[PDB]
Amino acid sequence: MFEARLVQGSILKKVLEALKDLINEACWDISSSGVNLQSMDSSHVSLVQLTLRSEGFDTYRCDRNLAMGVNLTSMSKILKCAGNEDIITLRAEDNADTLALVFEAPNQEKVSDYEMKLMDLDVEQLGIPEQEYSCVVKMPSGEFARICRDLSHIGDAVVISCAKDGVKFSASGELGNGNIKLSQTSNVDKEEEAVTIEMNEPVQLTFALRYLNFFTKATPLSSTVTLSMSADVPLVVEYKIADMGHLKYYLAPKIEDEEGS
Amino acid sequence: MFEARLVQGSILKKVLEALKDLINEACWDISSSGVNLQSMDSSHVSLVQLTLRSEGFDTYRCDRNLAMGVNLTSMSKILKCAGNEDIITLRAEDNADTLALVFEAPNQEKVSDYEMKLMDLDVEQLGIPEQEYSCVVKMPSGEFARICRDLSHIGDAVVISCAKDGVKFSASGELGNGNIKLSQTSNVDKEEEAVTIEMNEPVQLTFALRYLNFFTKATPLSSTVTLSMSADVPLVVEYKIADMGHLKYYLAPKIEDEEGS
Amino acid sequence: MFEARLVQGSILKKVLEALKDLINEACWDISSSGVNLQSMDSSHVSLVQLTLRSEGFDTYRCDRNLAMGVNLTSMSKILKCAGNEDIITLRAEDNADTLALVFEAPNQEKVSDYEMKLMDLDVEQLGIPEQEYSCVVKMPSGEFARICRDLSHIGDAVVISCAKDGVKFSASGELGNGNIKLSQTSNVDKEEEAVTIEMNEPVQLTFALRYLNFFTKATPLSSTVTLSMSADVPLVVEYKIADMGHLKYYLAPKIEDEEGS
DNA sequence: CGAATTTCTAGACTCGAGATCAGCAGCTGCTAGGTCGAGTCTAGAG
DNA sequence: CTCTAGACTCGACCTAGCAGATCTCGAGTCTAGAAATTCG
Repeated sequence: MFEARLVQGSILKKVLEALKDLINEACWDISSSGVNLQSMDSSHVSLVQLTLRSEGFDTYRCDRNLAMGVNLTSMSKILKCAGNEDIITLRAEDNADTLALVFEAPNQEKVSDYEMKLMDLDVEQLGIPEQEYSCVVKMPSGEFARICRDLSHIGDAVVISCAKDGVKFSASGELGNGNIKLSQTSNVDKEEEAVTIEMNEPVQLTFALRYLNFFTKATPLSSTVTLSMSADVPLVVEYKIADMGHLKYYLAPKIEDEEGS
Repeated sequence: MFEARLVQGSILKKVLEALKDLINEACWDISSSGVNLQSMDSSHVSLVQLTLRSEGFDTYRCDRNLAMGVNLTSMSKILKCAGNEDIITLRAEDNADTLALVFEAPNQEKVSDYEMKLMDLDVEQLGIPEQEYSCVVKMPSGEFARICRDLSHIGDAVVISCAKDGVKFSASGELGNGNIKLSQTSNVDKEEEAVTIEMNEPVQLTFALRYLNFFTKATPLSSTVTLSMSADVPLVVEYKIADMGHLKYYLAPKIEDEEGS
Repeated sequence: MFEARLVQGSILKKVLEALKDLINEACWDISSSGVNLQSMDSSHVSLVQLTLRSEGFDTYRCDRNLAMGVNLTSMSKILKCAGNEDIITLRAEDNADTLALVFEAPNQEKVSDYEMKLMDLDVEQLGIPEQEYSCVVKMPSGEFARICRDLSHIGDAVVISCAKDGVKFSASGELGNGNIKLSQTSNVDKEEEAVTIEMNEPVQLTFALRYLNFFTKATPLSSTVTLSMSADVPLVVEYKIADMGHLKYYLAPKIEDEEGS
């Protein structure tokens, strides 16, 4: 039997907002120790993983692990209506093909009741292999969002250069080219200002800007975003949702020969 | 000869903002007791009644009771150019020639003025009957607006029942079914953020959500709003215009088709 | 080599988004006195002249005076990426046809470097016959912007007949007519609201308000319009660039003989 | 600092013009119109 | 009186569509979402 009580409904609001456009349908896996979400893009290049644990949840109970197939557009539409301060009372009736959602109120005089129809999908599991990443960078989410948004205007692809003098983003296009660079900040002890960089070997890659723009939408979830990559491996973008879990992104680097044509 | 000083022109601004998207023509019955307006919708489904009291205006005088037909869409278009805190002394000539507007400024430093023509139209008078209603509910207007706007995401008809503990706002859209119940609380000392119902006999009806969304456009007029309905009786929505008067909204319930057969 | 270091990049941003919708290519003149710009419009109706005195720059140097051709729409887009409080370092080097732009964070933590390509153009000298003016007014920019925007609703031709007691911004249209009148007041302690007018000869003309809508975009630069007007002379409105200089705007009044057919 | 307000922007919708297409008739000769190059008139200087 | 250079005229010369249905496309309009602003 599945029940779930959450205090900060804004967390679910932000999660569904971030996941709304990149993915439309997903297999909502549920465990007895937490919630796991892993699906894939229609264009089949980007991979998303979610790790909503159970301890952070106010009330968690799952007798048997299930797997719900649910339209993410419907979840976003429903969840946006509820306010950003209510109480989430997620509950799934066993084999009922329906997920029950209940919204309370801080003053406890108005409650919400919504029912929506599950959609049966094909469960596809892809065990992600782990490996070291040469360049590891953590830096404030807002600056990253602004950087990606600005570089969107100029061109279409970005050349990350994890140079030891500070990361130097670079773009190009028929309207000229630009390159924004930062510096390793050590004096400021504030985490919301850290530009901490981990260096193993200089690297250089390339990624489509539109997918990075899509990825940056999860900014309200947290202030700090971590980057990691290495030679010819998919990009790692990490978001930390307080303590109930972490949200990750995976983007496959472009090929240099794609610039030739 | 007609004159009417309106110190709070914003009230009439919002009034025309509300009525604009429903009925495009109206014959304005003017009397020494005040200004009257009654017009029935284009689709012949809903009726709109408006009442203005003479004593509310700072200055108001009507030698002979008047009636003019005038477009409201252009009226609203020119009103949208007015400031939110202007002073209006709406005046019209004794001869049925045109319409005069006396736009002003709070600092008495600049004055605007517009001229509009009038078109004679049929004075189609329909006898409104006066009957009591089994169920009458008062409830904060913002909550009603939010409820209707949210339910618009689901379907086109909402089942409503004046329940023992409150109301039964619910709709069954193709995507799913959602229920919203309002706890009938009267222990609240301040009546503005409170709900109250007279319960006479159980009722159950349904309406059109698009028409409700159009109905709720007048939300900033007042904090409260009164609903009234009975068996096969058209639904009554009343908006209190501060001390100017009341705005009344009419909608017959959706006829229950013999879809069961 | 040409260098320009404007501390208040907001100024350049504002002038650029003001001119973006009127000129697609304009020659740029530099001088030890300062930068100059004069460019007649695309539709061959209005003229735009801009003064950029070098004394206003925190740092300026120009060995020899060149004439560069620069697009503007691309400049508007590229400068949109600039922040609101950054230090522009506009620089063109030697005979290279590339324009260098450098943005620095106020906290000097995010160093943005850009690049623009210029193209050669015809440098056409166009004489401006200076003369005296009959209807010359000084009046707050926001009021003029609001008036023109509101009158855009009424129609497409205004007729100012500058009044002995103020102005006569009257206009008409198929819907009707509207004559906003502003009383001339000089009993203002501060100069931010004065509407002082010099009146010597009667005057009245006609102009197109689409050009006026393009015309008023420069509102954020200052707050004191210095509109001047005289017998059958092209219309002139000037905005003061804080203390650096001025931006003059030129449009010939529409000939009423062309309204015969 | 949070929320309401206002403003802006971008995407969906509609309309008018331009292009394309599947089929026909059985014809290409005529009409409008634009260009262009050469003949020729005329004014000023020798 | 005659030679010569520029503008006007005339003749020559060329050339594009031939008929309806069907998309297609580009420009204009509206609205909803976003973002900036401001005030208590």
